[PDB]
Amino acid sequence: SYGFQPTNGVGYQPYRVVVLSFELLHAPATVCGPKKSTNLV
Amino acid sequence: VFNATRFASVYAWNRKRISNCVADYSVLYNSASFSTFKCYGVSPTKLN
Amino acid sequence: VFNATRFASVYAWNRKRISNCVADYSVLYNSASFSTFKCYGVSPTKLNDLCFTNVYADSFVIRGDEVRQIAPGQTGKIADYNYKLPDDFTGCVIAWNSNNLDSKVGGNYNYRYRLFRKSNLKPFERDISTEIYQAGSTPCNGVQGFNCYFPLQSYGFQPTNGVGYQPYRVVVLSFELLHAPATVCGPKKSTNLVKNKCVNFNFNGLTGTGVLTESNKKFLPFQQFGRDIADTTDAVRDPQTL
Amino acid sequence: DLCFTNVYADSFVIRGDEVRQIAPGQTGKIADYNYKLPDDFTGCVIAWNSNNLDSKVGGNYNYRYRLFRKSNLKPFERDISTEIYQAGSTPCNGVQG
Amino acid sequence: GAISSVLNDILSRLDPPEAEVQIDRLITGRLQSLQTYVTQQLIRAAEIR
Amino acid sequence: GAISSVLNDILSRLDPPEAEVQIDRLITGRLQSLQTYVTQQLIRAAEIR
Amino acid sequence: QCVNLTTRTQLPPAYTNSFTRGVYYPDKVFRSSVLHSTQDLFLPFFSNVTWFHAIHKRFDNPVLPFNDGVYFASTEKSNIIRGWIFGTTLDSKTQSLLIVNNATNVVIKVCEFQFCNDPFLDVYYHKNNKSWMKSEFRVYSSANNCTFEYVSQPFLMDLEGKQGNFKNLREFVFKNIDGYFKIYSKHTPINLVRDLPQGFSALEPLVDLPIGINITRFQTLLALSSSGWTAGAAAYYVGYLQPRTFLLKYNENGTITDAVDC
Amino acid sequence: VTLDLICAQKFNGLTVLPPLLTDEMIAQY
Repeated sequence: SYGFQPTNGVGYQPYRVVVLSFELLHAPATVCGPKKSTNLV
Repeated sequence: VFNATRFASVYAWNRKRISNCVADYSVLYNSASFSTFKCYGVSPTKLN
Repeated sequence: VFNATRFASVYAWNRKRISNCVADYSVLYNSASFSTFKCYGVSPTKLNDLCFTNVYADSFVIRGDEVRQIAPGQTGKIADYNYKLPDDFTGCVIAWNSNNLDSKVGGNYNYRYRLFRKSNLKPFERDISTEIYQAGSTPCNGVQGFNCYFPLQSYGFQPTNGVGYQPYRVVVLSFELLHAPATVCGPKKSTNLVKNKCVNFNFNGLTGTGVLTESNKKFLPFQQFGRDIADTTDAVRDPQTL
Repeated sequence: DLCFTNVYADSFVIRGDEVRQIAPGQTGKIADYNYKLPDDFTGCVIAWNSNNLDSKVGGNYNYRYRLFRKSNLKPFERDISTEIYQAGSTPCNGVQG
Repeated sequence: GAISSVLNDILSRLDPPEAEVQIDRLITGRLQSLQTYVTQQLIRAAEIR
Repeated sequence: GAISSVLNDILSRLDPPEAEVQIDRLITGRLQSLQTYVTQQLIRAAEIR
Repeated sequence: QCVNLTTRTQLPPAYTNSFTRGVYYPDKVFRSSVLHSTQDLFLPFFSNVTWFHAIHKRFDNPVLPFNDGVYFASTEKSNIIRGWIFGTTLDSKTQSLLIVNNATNVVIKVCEFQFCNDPFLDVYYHKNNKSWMKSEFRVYSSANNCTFEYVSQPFLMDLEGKQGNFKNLREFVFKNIDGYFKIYSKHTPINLVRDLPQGFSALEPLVDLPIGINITRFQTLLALSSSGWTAGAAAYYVGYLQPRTFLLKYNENGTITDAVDC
Repeated sequence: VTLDLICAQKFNGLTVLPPLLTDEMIAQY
């Protein structure tokens, strides 16, 4: 377990850690901007 | 993902999926309330 | 280049040129020098066997974790902004630990780098633009602020930094191969020429086996190596005694 | 699952950063001089940290190595020759200089 | 042997140095397909001639 | 696909570990050239016969 | 020394047909009795080439773009154009290349140069001796950081003669590629006034300069109390190379007698 | 009909075997 307490010093206090892991140009993009669209020809 | 009230413990650590949406991370790097934000294989501002 | 006291910055790097001289690559392995020596386009140990025409060395200093970002195909705030190698780059990359020297107290401001840019820079190009990087829509007006940052930043260098944060002196080795005569080669002494016999010949970097005789072909003053319709070696010009 | 006839285990100790140079096709003062793996070598490379034991005061001299050699050592061949390495043309006469 | 049969896909999947490894598998295999086709057409042509 | 078509260039540049990867690309391709040559000659032989 | 001299008449842009020219020897490799296909930067056949003047009235030496190589051909007399200029800023913000032909020798030098607004070479005309003498050399105001320098084998050139029409024809090709600056040259006599002859000849290599300098533009040096001059009659050509594939015909003597544009 | 690349072929390992019956023997038949 952890010794998390509001009174702990720097480095002994709880830090919420999130890691963003993504992959670029490794398949059709599922996340894009809401901008580019063109008319049908 | 980021702003949730509580998170999972490190041993059980959960993985969340982000797709079919628009990503803006700018508030994360500019906000001074966060102690450590670093991008190893990408630039922090280039994500947008 | 390698043993120089102080290198230049990676933001603007000094390219030293070496041509028309005797290059000894065996002294490297005879007397240990390079701490980290790796060659992407060629082998580390084959530099002495094969020699090259022109040599180009870029001397610069960068942070420890920034060394792996210099290579063909790699990405990062280095390869994508300040110093970029081409995808086809053929050469070597050397690094060693100067931390006991370059690092001064809290930081060294003589070595700086571009931490921000609005696009991907092209390879073998030095961008001197100091224009403030604008991440968002807020106008920067040439000053730092929200989503406004100054692109050129200085490396933090300290004697207490960790292996990743300590400075490593880096020198990129580039070369030209078989595009010209070889002006840079090791202590390979020339011998006498043999004719009317089958021999193993090495002429101006051209290795092979064949009978050497006087050719009836007449080369123009600027022509050197003749080739047949098969694009093979027909007749060659002796670089020592023409 | 699959078992072997003869099993040879070469035990030794090296500096911390020198564990990365043990592998087929590696280059360095380890693979080149003191200890070398063949390219076709089939086996398992193992290492673990004895720092809590082997480390004694300022140094442990029971573990030595060949720093200089005139050529490359053959894979899995022990050369105990202590002859002084001569980098120049001056005869060393078996003494430093 | 390639990850996918679509060229733009692999080019839009693997990095430039990694993609070429897979693109070569498609070019290599697809190349053998033409050799098999041309080989049969030349043989069948002999039966028609 | 090899770094060059000259075997000496691969040996004079890449080491023992890395040269085999490039030499294999040359052999495989050159072997296919002989297969294409012998195949066409056998086909032409039927026409001459 | 630097002097800004503008009194001239402006002329409208003009072009000429390139015919079949701008072909050079790609490499020093020797070949004979073969048809070899080469793909590299060349001057497309039957293209439009620019046409410039030095008259009396008209003195033309501006800064011109340099991209993917440039073709130079000059119909002149008494050696009016004695040099060229190359670089990007040429204000001494960055290093630049300078090529000038002195009467005795040619000088190739790389430094950080500050070039005069209107560089020219001064010459005395008929002062008490009835003869001509070179005196003023004005190109750059100052040079700071120098690296590369080269001097051609000495020779003797004549700056004189009254000949009416153009005589000598020079055709040069310059390229800046991957930091290597290559020079290709040929010289032939001509009899004509303003027009480019029609013919096909291959350009031989002369100097190879690996200066590693970025050249986006070039300018020409023309030969000419300290203000005002008389410009000798001259004209020169500026082409633009392109990545075209040509089929070169090597004869028995190892020269190019023909070329086919794919 | 005409029965140098030949020289170059022999450098890459290409060989041409002679015929058993010469052109004169063919004329005899």
